[PDB]
Amino acid sequence: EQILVLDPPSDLKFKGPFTDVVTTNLKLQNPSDRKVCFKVKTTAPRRYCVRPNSGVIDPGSIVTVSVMLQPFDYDPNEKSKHKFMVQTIFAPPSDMEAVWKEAKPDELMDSKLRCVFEM
Amino acid sequence: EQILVLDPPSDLKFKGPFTDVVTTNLKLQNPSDRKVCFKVKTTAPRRYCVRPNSGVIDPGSIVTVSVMLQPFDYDPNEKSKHKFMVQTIFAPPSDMEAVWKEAKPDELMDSKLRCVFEM
Amino acid sequence: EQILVLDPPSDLKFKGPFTDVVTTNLKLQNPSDRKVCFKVKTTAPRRYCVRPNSGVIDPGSIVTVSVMLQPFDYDPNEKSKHKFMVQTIFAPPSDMEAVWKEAKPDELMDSKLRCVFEM
Amino acid sequence: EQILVLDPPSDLKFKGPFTDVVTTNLKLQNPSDRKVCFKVKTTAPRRYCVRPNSGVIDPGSIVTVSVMLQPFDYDPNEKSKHKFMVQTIFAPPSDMEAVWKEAKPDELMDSKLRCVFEM
Amino acid sequence: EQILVLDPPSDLKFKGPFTDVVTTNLKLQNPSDRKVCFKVKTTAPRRYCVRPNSGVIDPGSIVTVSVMLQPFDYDPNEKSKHKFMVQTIFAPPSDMEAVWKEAKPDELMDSKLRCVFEM
Amino acid sequence: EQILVLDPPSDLKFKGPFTDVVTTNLKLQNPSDRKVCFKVKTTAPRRYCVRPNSGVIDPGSIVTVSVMLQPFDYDPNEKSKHKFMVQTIFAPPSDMEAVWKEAKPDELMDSKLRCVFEM
Amino acid sequence: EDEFYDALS
Amino acid sequence: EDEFYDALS
Amino acid sequence: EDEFYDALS
Amino acid sequence: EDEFYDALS
Amino acid sequence: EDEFYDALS
Amino acid sequence: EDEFYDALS
Repeated sequence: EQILVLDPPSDLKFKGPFTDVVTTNLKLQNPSDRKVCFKVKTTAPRRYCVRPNSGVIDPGSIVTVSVMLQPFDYDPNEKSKHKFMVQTIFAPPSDMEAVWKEAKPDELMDSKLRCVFEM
Repeated sequence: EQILVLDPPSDLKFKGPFTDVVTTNLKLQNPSDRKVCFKVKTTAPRRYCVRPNSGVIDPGSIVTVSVMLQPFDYDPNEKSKHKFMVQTIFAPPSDMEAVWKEAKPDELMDSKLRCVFEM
Repeated sequence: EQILVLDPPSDLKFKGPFTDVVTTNLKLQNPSDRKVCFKVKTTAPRRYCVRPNSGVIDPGSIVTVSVMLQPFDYDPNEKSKHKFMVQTIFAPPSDMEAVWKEAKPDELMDSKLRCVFEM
Repeated sequence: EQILVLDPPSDLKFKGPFTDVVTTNLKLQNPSDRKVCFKVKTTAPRRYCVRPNSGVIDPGSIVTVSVMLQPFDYDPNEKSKHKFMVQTIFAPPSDMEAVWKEAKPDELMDSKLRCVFEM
Repeated sequence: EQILVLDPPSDLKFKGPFTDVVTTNLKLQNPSDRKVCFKVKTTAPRRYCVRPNSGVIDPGSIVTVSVMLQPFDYDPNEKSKHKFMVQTIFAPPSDMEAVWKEAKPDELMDSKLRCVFEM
Repeated sequence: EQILVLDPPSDLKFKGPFTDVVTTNLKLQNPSDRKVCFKVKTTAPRRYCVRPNSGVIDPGSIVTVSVMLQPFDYDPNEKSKHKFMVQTIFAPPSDMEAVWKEAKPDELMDSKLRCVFEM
Repeated sequence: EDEFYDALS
Repeated sequence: EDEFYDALS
Repeated sequence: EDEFYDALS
Repeated sequence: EDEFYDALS
Repeated sequence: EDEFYDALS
Repeated sequence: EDEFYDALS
C-alpha cells in the first residue's frame, strides 16, 4: 500500500481559462520513519510540466509538486481522460537511476490520480 | 543589457485567496544565437518556491519558470515590497557552479521584477 | 546481456541541416526463440519523437524504430550529450503496463546508444 | 473540402540513395475549432511504413507523420506512380473502428499526395 | 445482415508446420438476385496475403478466396488473436474506389472470422 | 535462358486428399537489375486457379504465386500429365496487353513445370 | 478493440 | 485508376 | 505435344 | 488500458 | 549521471 | 536597498 499521504488523494483539479498555463498542486507527505523516493508519470506527458517530477522525501516531511497544464483549446464538453501516477519506494542507503532499476516489483507503491478540468 | 525577453517583463502578479499556494509564470525567451544561463533570486526567499530556480536556455528557445507564493495571512492594505531578479550570462562551452564563479561582472545581465498581489 | 541485436549497436548518427526534422533508424532484430518486449528511453525526451517507442518483437523478426530529431539551432562546436536506452525483456504469455511493472530487475536487459550530430 | 492544412500540400519528396530507409515528413495542422481524425492510405502499402498511420488532432494542433520508404533498387528513369491519401473527418464525441464505420461519405475529406523520388 | 454465405462461416483454420506458407480457403457464395462487392480486411496485414483481396460476386455465384499465412516461428502455446473481416455491399450499377467511398454505413455488411492455428 | 529463379525449379507437388482445393506455392525470384514481367500458362486451365496469373517483379524482388488445384476424384494410379509454363520478359518502360503483343519471340523466356500429385 | 486493415494481396 | 490501401505502420 | 493456355485466376 | 509515461519537467 | 526518461512518440 | 538571495526550489 502507498506509504505517502497525498493531498488531494485521487482527483487533480484544474481551473480555467486555459489560454494560459494552469497549475495545480500536489502535496506529498511522508508520515513514516524512513526516506521515501518518488517519481511522477502521466498518460499525457506532452500536456503537462511537473516540477519536481521526482525526488526524495525525508521522514516526517512534505514536498508540494507543481502540475502545470499547458495551454489548449478547452472543450467544456469533453471530459478529461488524463491520469497521473505517483510511484514510490522506500529510500535505499549515489544514483537515482540505479535506485529505480534495482527496485523489486513488490517494493513499489503507486497512487493514481484522475485529472478534472472545471471552469 | 538583458538578452532574454521576459513575459511579464517587470511585474509578477499573484491572484488570491492565499490560504493555498498561488503560482505565477515567468516566460524566459532566448531570441539570440547563443545559449543563455539563468538564475533566479528574491528579496523574500522563505516566501516563494521557484521551479526551475536556474538553468540554460538554448538559442531560440523558451523556458517558463513557475513562481509559487507560499500561503500566508494576506493584508489587502499592505502592498508587496518583494522583488525578483533574473540574472543571466551567455553560456560558456561540466558544471554550473564553476560557471557562475568564473563570470565577470561585465558579463552579467539582470532583470528585476516587482511582485504584485491582487484579489 | 542484451538479447536483441541493434543496428547500429551503439551510436546513432544524425545528418544536418537541422532546420527540419531529421530521422535516423534503429534496427532491432530478435535472433532468439522467444518474443521480446522493448521500450525506448532518452536523456532528452523533448528533443525527439520515437516511433514506435515500445513494442514486441516476434522470434526471428525485426522492427525498425524511427528516431526523429526535432529542429533546432545546431552548434557544430557543441558535441551531443544525448543518449538513448533500449530496454528489453522476454515476453510473458493482455496488457503491457502490467508487463513492465511485474518485470524483476534481473530480467531486464538495456542497450545504450550515444547520439552523434554530423553535417 | 479538406479541413487540415498539409505541409507539403501535394508532393512528397524522397531523397536517395535508397539502399536504406528514407523518411519524409508530412505535417498535418488542424487550424479549426474541432478535433479532427485522420487515416493514411497508399497505393503501394508494401513499399512504405507510416507512423502514425492514423490518429486525432486537437483543435489548434499539429502532428507530423513519418513516411518511411523501404529500401529498393532505384531506377532514376522510372518515375514514381505512388500516391498517398490522408482521409479526415471531424472527431465525434471509445473506439476508432466504430468511428470510421459510422462515417457518412459526405463527412469525409481527402487529400491526395503524389510521391516524388529525387537523387 | 451479411448477404453472402461464407464457408467457413466464422473460424479460419491453418494447419502447420509453418516454416512455409500455409493457405486456407474462404468460400464466398452469393445466394441473392444481385451482384455483391467484397473487400477483405485483417487485424494482422503483414502476416497474410489474401487473393483476391476484393471483388464482385455475380448473383448466384461463388468465389473462393485464398488466405496465405506467411511463415513464422510457431508457438503452440500462443493462441492466435488474428481476425479477418469480409465487408460487403450490393453492387451499384466504372471504379471500385468510387464504390466504397460512396457507400452509406447502413449499406455495409461485415462478417468476422477468427483465425485458428492447429498442428 | 530464364532470368527468374523458380522455387521449385521444375516439379510442382500437390498433397491430397483432393475433396477440397489444394494449394502449392511457386516462388519467383528476380535476381537481375531489371524489372521482369511474367504470365503463367497451363495445359489444364479448367483444373486450376492461379493467383496472380501474371505480374511484374521488381529487380531484386520475389513474388510467390498460389496454384490452386480444384477438387476432383483422385486416381492414385493415374499420373498427372499437367504442366505449367512461366513465361517471362524484361519489363519495358501503361498497358500489359500492349507489352505482351509487342514482345519479339527472341525476348521471351519460358520455364516449364510438371505437376505431381502425392498422398 | 480489433483494428482492421485492408488485407494485402 | 488508383486503388488506395490502409498504410501500414 | 503440350498445348499451353493462359491460367485463370 | 492507460499507458503511463515519465512526466516531463 | 544520465537520467533516462520514456521517449515520446 | 534590496538584498537579493538565491531563490529556493
